[PDB]
Amino acid sequence: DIQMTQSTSSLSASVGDRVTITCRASQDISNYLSWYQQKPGKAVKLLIYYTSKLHSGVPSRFSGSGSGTDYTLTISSLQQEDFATYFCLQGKMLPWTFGQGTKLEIKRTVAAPSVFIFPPSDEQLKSGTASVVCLLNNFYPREAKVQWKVDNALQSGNSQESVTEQDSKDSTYSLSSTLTLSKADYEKHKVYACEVTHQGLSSPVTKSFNRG
Amino acid sequence: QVQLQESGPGLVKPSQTLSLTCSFSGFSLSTSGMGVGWIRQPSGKGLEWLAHIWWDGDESYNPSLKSRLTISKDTSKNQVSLKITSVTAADTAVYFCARNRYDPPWFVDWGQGTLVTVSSASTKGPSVFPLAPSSKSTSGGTAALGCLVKDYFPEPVTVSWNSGALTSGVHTFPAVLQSSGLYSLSSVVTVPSSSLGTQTYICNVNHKPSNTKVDKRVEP
Repeated sequence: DIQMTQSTSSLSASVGDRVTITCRASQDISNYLSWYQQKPGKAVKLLIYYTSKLHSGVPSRFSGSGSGTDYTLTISSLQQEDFATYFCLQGKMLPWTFGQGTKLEIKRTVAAPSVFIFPPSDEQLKSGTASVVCLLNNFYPREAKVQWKVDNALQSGNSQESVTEQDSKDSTYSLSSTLTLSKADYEKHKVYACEVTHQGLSSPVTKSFNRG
Repeated sequence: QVQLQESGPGLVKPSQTLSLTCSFSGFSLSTSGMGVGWIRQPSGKGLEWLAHIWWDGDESYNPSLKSRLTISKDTSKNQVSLKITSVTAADTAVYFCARNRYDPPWFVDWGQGTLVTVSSASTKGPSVFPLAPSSKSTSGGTAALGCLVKDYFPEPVTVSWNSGALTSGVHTFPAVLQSSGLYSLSSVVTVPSSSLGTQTYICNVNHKPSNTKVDKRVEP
């Protein structure tokens, strides 16, 4: 059974950078190796086959090298559309096996998020539940801190976060945070605030609303 | 030119048999050297090869799924099927089909995949609520609005804006599993504040597993 390994789990690289992604086989695979690109929400694409042969329609910046056990996928000058998870596959012996994948992120300039707060809709309140939504729009890097404050009291355990995959157009991320509490608990308080901490902000930004 | 599309039941109970189909065009599986394979990907994990079938009917299987896989083909219907017996939560994944010509396989074309959730939990449609744009978002700037798609099972839910006419500035967030065992997600869009206003914004929600459809008008 041939074991395939990719030493880099994930990395960030700037547009124009030379990117090297390695693959190691547990035994000689006699150049029977192919490289695949998995972009978020898109079908997997073949880039390179038989170690170095370029698949039709793939740009020349993608190249493959190697022999025996050690193989490398090179991106000569990284483009913003190149963010994806890259997988190697051996075809030397059954069962066919893949490397664990290398997730490549586009490193771009720091961008502060645009913050928006959404009160629970009147339609939702009619069901005994209240969801307060905080949106962090188009920011970089991915790391962001969201703190929920209810009547100046910091909340814990009653919120859930979701982050989008890197944006194809501007290389940013977006974040949605939902504060969950009963309608009875929602009517007890007045001030609902979302506090955002991010590298792009000189000081944390707070977005709030008054229930009435 | 070549197109491949996977189809499945979406939700299967533990111990039952999972049936998957790969429907294709642009090539024939009767062409000498042709083959079709099945690959799966559990959430946040890598790719795992499952099975393969050649034009001559020769079958190949991954021994990690020992005695549970059956790959078959119907060349006259341009279809390849995969049957997985005695499924468990460990079989919850996106299932992909891919094609190749000659040995070893260079998987030249792949389908978009089909999500399979292995659970005893019942199907439930979501409630859809508007995320109304604020009275003071940015006067003569940018305003944000959206829809909350709450309390559904299983994944996925389809979300579009103005029947696909609005794509720019849209962010449909990956679903979060709540403590109730039901999913919840938000889909947002940033638009100019001057159009709030004069342009209609409708989120089109379609939860195919339950056939629950909701189109919500989002107004200030």
